[PDB]
Amino acid sequence: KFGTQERVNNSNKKEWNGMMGELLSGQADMIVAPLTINNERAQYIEFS
Amino acid sequence: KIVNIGAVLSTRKHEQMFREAVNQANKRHGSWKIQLNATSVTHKPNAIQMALSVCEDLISSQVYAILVSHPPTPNDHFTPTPVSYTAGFYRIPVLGLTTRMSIYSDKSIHLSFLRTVPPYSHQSSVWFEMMRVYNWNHIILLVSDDHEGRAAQKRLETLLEERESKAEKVLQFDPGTKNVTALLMEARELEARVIILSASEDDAATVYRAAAMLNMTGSGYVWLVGEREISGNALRYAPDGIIGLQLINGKNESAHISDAVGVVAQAVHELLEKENITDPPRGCVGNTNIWKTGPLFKRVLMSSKYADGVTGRVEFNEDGDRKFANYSIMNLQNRKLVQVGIYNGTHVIPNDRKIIWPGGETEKPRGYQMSTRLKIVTIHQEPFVYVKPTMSDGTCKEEFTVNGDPVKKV
Amino acid sequence: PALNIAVLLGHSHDVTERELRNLWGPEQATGLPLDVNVVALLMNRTDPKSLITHVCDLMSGARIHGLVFGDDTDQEAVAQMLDFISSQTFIPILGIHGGASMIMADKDPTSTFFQFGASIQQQATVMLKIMQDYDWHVFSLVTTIFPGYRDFISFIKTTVDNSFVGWDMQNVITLDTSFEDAKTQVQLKKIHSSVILLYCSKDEAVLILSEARSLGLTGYDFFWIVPSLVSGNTELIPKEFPSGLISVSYDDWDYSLEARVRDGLGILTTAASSMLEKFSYIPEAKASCYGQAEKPETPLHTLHQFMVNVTWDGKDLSFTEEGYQVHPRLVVIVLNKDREWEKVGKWENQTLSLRHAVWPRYKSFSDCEPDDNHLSIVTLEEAPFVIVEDIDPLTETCVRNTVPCRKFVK
Amino acid sequence: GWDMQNVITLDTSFEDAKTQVQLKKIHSSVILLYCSKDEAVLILSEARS
Amino acid sequence: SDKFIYATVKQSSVDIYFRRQVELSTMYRHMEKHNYESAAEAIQAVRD
Repeated sequence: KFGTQERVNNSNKKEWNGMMGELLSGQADMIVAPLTINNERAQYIEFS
Repeated sequence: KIVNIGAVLSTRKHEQMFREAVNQANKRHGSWKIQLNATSVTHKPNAIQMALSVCEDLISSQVYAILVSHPPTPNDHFTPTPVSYTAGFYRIPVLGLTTRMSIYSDKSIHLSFLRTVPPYSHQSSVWFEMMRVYNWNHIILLVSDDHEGRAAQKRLETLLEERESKAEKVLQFDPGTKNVTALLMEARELEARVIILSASEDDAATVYRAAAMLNMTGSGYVWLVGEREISGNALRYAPDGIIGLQLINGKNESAHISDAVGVVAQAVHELLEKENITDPPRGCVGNTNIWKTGPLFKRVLMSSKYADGVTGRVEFNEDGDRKFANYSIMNLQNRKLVQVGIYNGTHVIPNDRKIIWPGGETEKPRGYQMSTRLKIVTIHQEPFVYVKPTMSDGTCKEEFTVNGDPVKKV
Repeated sequence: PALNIAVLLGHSHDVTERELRNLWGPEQATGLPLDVNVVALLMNRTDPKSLITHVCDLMSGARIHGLVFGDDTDQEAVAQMLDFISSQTFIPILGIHGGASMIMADKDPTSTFFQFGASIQQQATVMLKIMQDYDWHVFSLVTTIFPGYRDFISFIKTTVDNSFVGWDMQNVITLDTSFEDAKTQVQLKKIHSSVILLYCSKDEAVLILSEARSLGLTGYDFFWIVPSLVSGNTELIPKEFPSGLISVSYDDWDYSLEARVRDGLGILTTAASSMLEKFSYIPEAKASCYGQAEKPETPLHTLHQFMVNVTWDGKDLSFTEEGYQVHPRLVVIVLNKDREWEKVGKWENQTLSLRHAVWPRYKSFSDCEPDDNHLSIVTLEEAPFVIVEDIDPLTETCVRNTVPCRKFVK
Repeated sequence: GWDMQNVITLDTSFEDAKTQVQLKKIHSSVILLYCSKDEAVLILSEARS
Repeated sequence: SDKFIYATVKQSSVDIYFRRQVELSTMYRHMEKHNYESAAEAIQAVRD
């Protein structure tokens, strides 16, 4: 998955999956891939 | 006319000097009619015994405010709670003398508790000031899972939100955990080198030993801690170069008793200046209604400024603490705590002493060390990121384009 | 093994001790490995000394392993007193009614005390569910320094950030002090026409509502949703409360005290039965309040961690770690045109059921303008012009560019 | 365009009731105040309040 | 329509764009039940 805000089953918490989940959780430091720029992604991470 | 004041104290000698302080406060500015009294009771080993004692001895004596202090025994597991909750039933204000727990700061639970000693959770303010002085922008919080650590973390986050900044990681560890190496290993992979610890003496010692095992006390690291982390067993294993804090009169029950008696006497006179004051109840048994002038008595206590104080200018904030305390910055040089500055009510001032940072270096270390190794994440997109299985040896074949240049692979 | 459970109520309640004993007589093998012999007792009034004496006199006599204490008055200091009777006696205490039923923010970690109430988080959740049902997304959240403000603001902001709904939180006014004085009026002027989530005590909210009416903040287009903190005693209603003031509170109409005591006894019996199924046997109760036992007061097995999974015949009565009911009995009440709190909706198994599908406009005051801008519009669904669709599964409300519309379906 | 929002006529009792509620209906906009100097001083003190 | 089935990659930027767009929700509902796990799988499905 590229990354999309999804509501996890427990506590109905917003969470990022795929690349955004990997990057925002500290597992990854940079995303060099066809990552489209849009509001939902730009609100949390910052694109070059 | 006579205003009774109760004192939960530790020793007979301290109660005698409490009576002396009450007499001294009675001599000065007596409002021409009011002559204060003084009743005192020693702390009891069991909480129920103390609850019954304060009901029978203090509450039955028409006490307006109750002075409570820690017992001489080193155990400090919320001893003044039964006092604040027997005198809190009738909104009778309680005066804490050596109680630095932050749980009492919440007024939804402690309705009528006011202390002269600010709690540990205010130490975070000092750290922010240090973060303003030495220009440290990246920090790591190491807090306990109890109420004190959560309160300190919340206060520090509230302070940091004004600067539009946040701590990189706030690691919460349960009190009394013997193994904490996992959290410190997690913290080592981060970039920030400003490690801030907020834990009890035993937990501070455990964190210190785990950091020593992980070579985290060497050069390039800076530690900011509180009073509990540089006193007792935590001082035995404290790394050299740590920046602790100490209260100037935190363990001085004498000055606290004197200033608390002065403040409560001034507040009693101010209250009796006003109108429609009700008299205090007799005994826990037989009276269930609250004291009508309890709220206003606590409010007048919270609005009284003791000008000439033995512990300094005595004030009160909306949370019920002193709000103005002198924190002495103690650095551990050569296994000895030496003062390298002092934090007044609102600012920190250094002195001629030189701060020896951990590792022995004199120069101020940078806040963080940048990481030149980056964790790169990619996905299998055919035109952009081809992904192929490697050979048995571990490296896949060299390939050449139509031009003949090698295809760079990772 | 026989389970001794104590029940304590006030004299304001007409339920006698014999009725309480007979309540635990359904005779359908409620306890498979145990039998409960309920012991009952009453007190004239609630006060520290008498409460302690009653509790551990029951402990000494009937060897009780639980408590279903129920208070009659609105004294919020009883809940704490019960909490730390539980702390220093290790008896699982249940706050059933009155002051003991008001939710306390932080309890002692070693105290097995649980309350029949809803925390501010649950009330905020119910309020947001109300708004989602009525699409009152715009709201201005007014607070004060009345304790617990920070927790309410933090939870509401966290939910809004995690919320899929717009939630344009316009402002947070904190009336620090001087409600009827300067610099608070200017704060109130920044309020725009929107839902107001007032959070304060009842009398202080009376003051703020008088000010708001002086500023014209009450009307057909002004909506006020408030927690149970301000609604308080339903019997007495201030004249400043506008009609249509939506509030959420624990139900005292349908949830009779007999059902409260039955539910408490069922919870304790189910927890003890789970203990017997899991652990060996019922631990013996503490000797008494007194004696200063030379032992580090640690029972091998307790009821603390087995109350997280407690199920009764028809409803789930589990408790959270902090000590709140996972499924509290909350009701949404409104102040109708007759100036009486009329119950509207209920909160059952994490779902809010509202009596009024569309909110009936309530005349805020006698001098309020007549309802004209509100119109009822008939609209029957025809394929290309008007289309009727179901509710959005993702947002549980009307999708963008779509408006709510109600169909009367048999 | 000239969206004339409102015309407040402070009949009397500038520093008293029922004129404050009139003033609350003012929205952020140009104000064409029309009165004597001292009375305008009173209205401006109220407006700043 | 049932006979004409079209889709995209589940949990990706285009999925977010179709979800958030004001008017194309009617076909976003159709696409939600046919979304593919990866772009390669969708391309292969189109190929056959």
